[PDB]
Formats: sequence, C-alpha cells, structure tokens
Amino acid sequence: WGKDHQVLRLSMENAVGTVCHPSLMNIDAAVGGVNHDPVEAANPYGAYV
Amino acid sequence: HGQDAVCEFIATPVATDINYFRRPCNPRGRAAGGVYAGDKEGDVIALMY
Repeated sequence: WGKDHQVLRLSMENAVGTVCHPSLMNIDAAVGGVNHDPVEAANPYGAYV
Repeated sequence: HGQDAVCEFIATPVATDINYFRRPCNPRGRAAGGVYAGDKEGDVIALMY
C-alpha cells in the first residue's frame, strides 16, 4: 500500500534497471581476492579438461 | 425525485485495471490539475500532455 488507501505493484520487470548492468560480468577482484592462501590438491576429476 | 443528473461517456480499453479506480482517480487518466506542476510556466501543457 502506498501513502494512501492505494495499491502498488512491484514486478520482476521492475528488476530491469539493476540486473542488466554490465557489472554482472565483473568478477576481476573476486578471483584475485580468493586466490591467496591457496587450496590443496582437490583430485581434479571434473576440474580439468 | 428532483433535478436530473446527466451521464456522459468516454471509451476505454477493457484492461485498464480497476485498481486505478476504487480511489479518487481522475477521468482523463492523468493528474491534470494546475496545482501539481513544478512552477515552470510552460509546465502545464507538459503536465497534461
């Protein structure tokens, strides 16, 4: 309800201006910040071509 | 019963949802008053159209 006896609606077409920016594909700092303090051999069956 | 009221008509599409009604809403689908504008003095043709 708005600031009355009034209804309002929030869709997921509402979400157009947030999920569609070209920052969803911006993971540069993520791989770098997790990279230090390494992980041991995780017997890479599905993690290797 | 007294004096008569007069009923007049404006065509509408069938899916102009009823939630816009049940409310003090306006006929011409737009906030049409000269009070609501932002004091630009060319504003209320753009506030109406």
